[PDB]
Amino acid sequence: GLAGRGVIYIPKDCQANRYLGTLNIRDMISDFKGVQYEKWITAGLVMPTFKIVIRLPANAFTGLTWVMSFDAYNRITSRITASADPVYTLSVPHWLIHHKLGTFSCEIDYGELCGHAMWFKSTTFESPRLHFTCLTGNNKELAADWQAVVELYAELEEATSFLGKPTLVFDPGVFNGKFQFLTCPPIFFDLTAVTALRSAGLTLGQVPMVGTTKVYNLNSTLVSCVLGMGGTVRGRVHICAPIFYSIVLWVVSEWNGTTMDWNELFKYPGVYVEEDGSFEVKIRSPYHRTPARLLAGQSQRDMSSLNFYAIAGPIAPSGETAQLPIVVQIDEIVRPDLSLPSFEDDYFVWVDFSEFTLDKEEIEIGSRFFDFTSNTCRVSMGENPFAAMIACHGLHSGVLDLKLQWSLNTEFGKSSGSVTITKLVGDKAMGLDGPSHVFAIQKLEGTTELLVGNFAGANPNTRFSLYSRWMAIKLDQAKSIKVLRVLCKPRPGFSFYGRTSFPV
Amino acid sequence: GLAGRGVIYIPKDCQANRYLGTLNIRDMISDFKGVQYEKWITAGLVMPTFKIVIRLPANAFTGLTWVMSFDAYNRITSRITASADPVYTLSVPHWLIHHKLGTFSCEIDYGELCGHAMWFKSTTFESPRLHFTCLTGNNKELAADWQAVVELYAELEEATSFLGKPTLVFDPGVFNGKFQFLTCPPIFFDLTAVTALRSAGLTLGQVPMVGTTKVYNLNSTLVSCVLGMGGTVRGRVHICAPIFYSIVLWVVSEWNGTTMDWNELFKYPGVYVEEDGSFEVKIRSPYHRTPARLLAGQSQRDMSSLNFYAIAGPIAPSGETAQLPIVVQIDEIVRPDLSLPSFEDDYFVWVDFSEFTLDKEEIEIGSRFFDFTSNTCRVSMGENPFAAMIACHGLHSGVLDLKLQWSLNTEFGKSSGSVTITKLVGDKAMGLDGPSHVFAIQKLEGTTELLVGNFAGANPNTRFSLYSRWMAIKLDQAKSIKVLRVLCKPRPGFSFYGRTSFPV
Amino acid sequence: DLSLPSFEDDYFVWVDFSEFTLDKEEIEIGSRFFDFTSNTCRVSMGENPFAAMIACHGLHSGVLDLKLQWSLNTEFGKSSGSVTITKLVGDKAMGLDGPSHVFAIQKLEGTTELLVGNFAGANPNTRFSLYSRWMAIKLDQAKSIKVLRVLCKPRPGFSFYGRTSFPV
Repeated sequence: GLAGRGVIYIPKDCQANRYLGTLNIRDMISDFKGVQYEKWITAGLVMPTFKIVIRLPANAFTGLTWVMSFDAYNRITSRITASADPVYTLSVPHWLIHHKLGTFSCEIDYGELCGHAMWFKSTTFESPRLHFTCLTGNNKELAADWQAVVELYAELEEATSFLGKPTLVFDPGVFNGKFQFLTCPPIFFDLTAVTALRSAGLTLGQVPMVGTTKVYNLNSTLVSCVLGMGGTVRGRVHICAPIFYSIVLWVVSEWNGTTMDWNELFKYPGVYVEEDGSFEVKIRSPYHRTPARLLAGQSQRDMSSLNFYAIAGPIAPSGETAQLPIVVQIDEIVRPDLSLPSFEDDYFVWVDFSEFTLDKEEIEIGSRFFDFTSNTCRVSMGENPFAAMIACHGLHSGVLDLKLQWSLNTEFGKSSGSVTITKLVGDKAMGLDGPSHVFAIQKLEGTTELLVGNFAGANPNTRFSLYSRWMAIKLDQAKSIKVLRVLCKPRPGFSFYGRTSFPV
Repeated sequence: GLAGRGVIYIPKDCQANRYLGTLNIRDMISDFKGVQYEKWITAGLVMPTFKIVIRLPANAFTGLTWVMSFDAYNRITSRITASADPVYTLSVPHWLIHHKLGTFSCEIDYGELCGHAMWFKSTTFESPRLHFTCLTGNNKELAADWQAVVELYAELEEATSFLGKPTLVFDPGVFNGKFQFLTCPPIFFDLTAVTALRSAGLTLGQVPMVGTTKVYNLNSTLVSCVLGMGGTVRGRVHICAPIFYSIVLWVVSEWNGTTMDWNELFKYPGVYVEEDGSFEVKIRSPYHRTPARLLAGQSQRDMSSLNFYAIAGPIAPSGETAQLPIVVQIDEIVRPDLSLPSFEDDYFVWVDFSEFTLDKEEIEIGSRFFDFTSNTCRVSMGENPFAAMIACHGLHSGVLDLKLQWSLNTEFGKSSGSVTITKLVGDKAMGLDGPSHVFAIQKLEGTTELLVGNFAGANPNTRFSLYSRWMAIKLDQAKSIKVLRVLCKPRPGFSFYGRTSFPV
Repeated sequence: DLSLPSFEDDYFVWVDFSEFTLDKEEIEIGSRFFDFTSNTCRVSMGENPFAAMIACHGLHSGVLDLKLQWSLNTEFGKSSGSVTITKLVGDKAMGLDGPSHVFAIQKLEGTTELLVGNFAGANPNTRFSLYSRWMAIKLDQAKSIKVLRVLCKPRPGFSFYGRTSFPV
């Protein structure tokens, strides 16, 4: 039944990118309080399937399109409260809300989209939010300020387990070609132009940016798992303007620039788009595939692109001035021609330690896979899809096999000491002794396993304190080491929960 | 499920007649608030079946017995908060709570015991209460103050109708001989006495008193519907003392005094009582029946009584000092020898008006059957079982046939004017005109019907304002009237809801 | 979930006449159910659903049973005269004589039927002139009456035609 509610205020002038507000999902249920809220207190833990309903007067004369963004791990909130770049709002699970369609509804399986069960008395990891932003603005301001109502419907029952089912399990050789929640920021057409071109890059492994901020997300991370891709792009086009705006588009794929000859343009295999609908366009390339990521100094336009040509319009009655926005969603690469996977089932670099200033150095790892920092030596972190996947999920869990390699800074004959791997259960202070391991420095390499997890079952992508196994690397002659490299190779079944994003 | 809760506080010295507290049933549910409370808000109206549970550490060493009294219409609250005489606490539906039995439970069909459905937002008539009082005290104080927990369990669902099913329907010729909630105040035996007698009167139509206060109740009212009764009294006896107290009773019926000869006493048909249990004793009388009520200067002992003779004990270890209490419950008269009904299916006196001081007099009746007052004339109200039944229920509804009779104060030849019966729907100010009726004073009598009820379906036994038909008697030559008598005769199906009591 | 009906199948108040200024008073009813006016006495009209229904339809037709009740203004022993119910077919001038009826004032009550209708079949809610039965109440000692009350009870099948409204 109705479990919780909230209100979004809409400014009489709702421009593209306006932050409209954030609702806190747990507060919606607890402020309402709530037949469902009271069932929750008894259950303790709930893994709801929500129906979210946004009540909203339908109107075809505004052109307004909003985005509801499900931010279960509070990753974009900080960055959108002034203004919400679409790159942020579309980097987490989200839904387009078209004003022409009025009242909106969708399902959120909290087991999938989030991954951990909700505790009645307090937030466990971070507090789950719904963000409401404006993707395409109104063509002219409306008569007055107004509001929309957000409602949560659910039948809460006691959760049997803490963890959901994993959204993703790590596998280098597996990127199907199907996507979810891959929405391109809006493309705009001026009505003061008789024709026009808008390119969308198809180099989908590229990490999106907002100014100097990189926004890592699961989709670009997935694509990066492959060297390149060919095939047909299946997607949907939304025309986000008032009924009295209209346009006709020729949508086609081109390689390295665009032709300047209108007649050549129409000898290509494209499709016409007059209205909201799906489309399929073949990725066009001399190699039949476009590369997954760019090299130094190449552009996305240098490769295969999805080109939107306005061949008639846009038109509108006078005196409208608003641009006509097109929102593109990419659903999958059908009939895919994939390259080799970019990585094999092999080790990859986690971290290099170098330039040691003290002979005694102790690197605490504990039960986490994360970015190191040191005041006493130089840390160089690895960048690879696995690390990105860690960053683009709320929770993860698994086992990493480690290979340690090191070279000497001093003469081999003078060398002494060891790379020691301390393995405990608990912490340095009260822990139990596991398979700790002393590698004489002359071995020049060593191996160990690392449990990434804890008694609860999964790690957040932050610092946390939960009883688990505990690991540390101890150097006693660190100045004799030119470099200590740590490689890892996830054991099968390394699991990720709740897709999200990670701005840096 | 658990719907509401509350706490009663017990003093280390809990003496007979201590008032322990009152819980407000609706507050218990709303303060808890409550999966059931929230279901209630949606239903609007509920007609619950409650399971009441009193949690209570069982103990055989105290002698403590409490009474929970269900006072849905707030009739005894005022009178028990200083001291709670058992006459008040047992005059409404109630339950004995024996300390030796520990945790206590019972069902309350709110449809029967109360009669009207509960409105989520506010009290409709009066606010339903549970009173907790001590019936028999502890033999010696306990070690410390303590508490008991009261719990309401219910599965609230929306009520289809406002009114329950009627507890009682008026019928002069119908008193079965079965009782509910007929509990006699505790009888006490001193342990400083080798034998003893305690009489319980069997003149059950007599109205119980607390000081100068009459406590009208349904049971005595029922018995008054008959001229007398013979047969066998079936009941239960509770011995309300610690396991280390014990007694043996000879229980027998006697007429007009008691025999002084122990040998004669045991030639009577009595029963022995050694412990908690049921009993059957024949009502002994020269006429085989004892009268339902007393005449002037008669005494309850002059008739048939139920006598409790302590023939062995009570005994207790030294140095106990408490008396041993016996609580008697009367369940029915089995194999009943009833007298004629005291009333036939006929009219009875509602009210006499006399001694008018003004020629213009207007008596407003409206839609109620109630006690009149006047500053301008003498009101003499009738006392009969019907009036008592009105007083001993929370709600009632039905139709009364009225006969009006009057005699002249002036000479007949000089007489003028009328007894006018105004009949409206609504009120004097905005009402519609019904079967109003002008009786020329010389008619000397007249008849009319009166609806006792309203749009909601029933009347409380208080002043209330609910749209209904409206009646008034209008005199224009009142000084010419020596007496205006109004008789009434309830039409079949006159209904009463929720048995209760009425102290005056 | 309905309440009781507000009215039962019973009489209700049509009109009270009171405060008579002349001993000779004659109230013409004819064949209509309507609001009375008098220059010589006080008219108090009843308000009930039946009267509203009469007002909220274009035409109506039926039969009303009447109960007349009255109380005296003078001393009973001095009373004389009558409440007379004149019943004609036609009009006062050329009519035929029906069940006219003389109630000695001392009876203090009387009954009669009234046809609400006419040869055409129904009455408008206005004044009209259509041949029908004709009724009048005749007082000869009206100053001796404190109040004359007229109750009516429609016989089954009292009919209304054409729903409408009535602003006042």
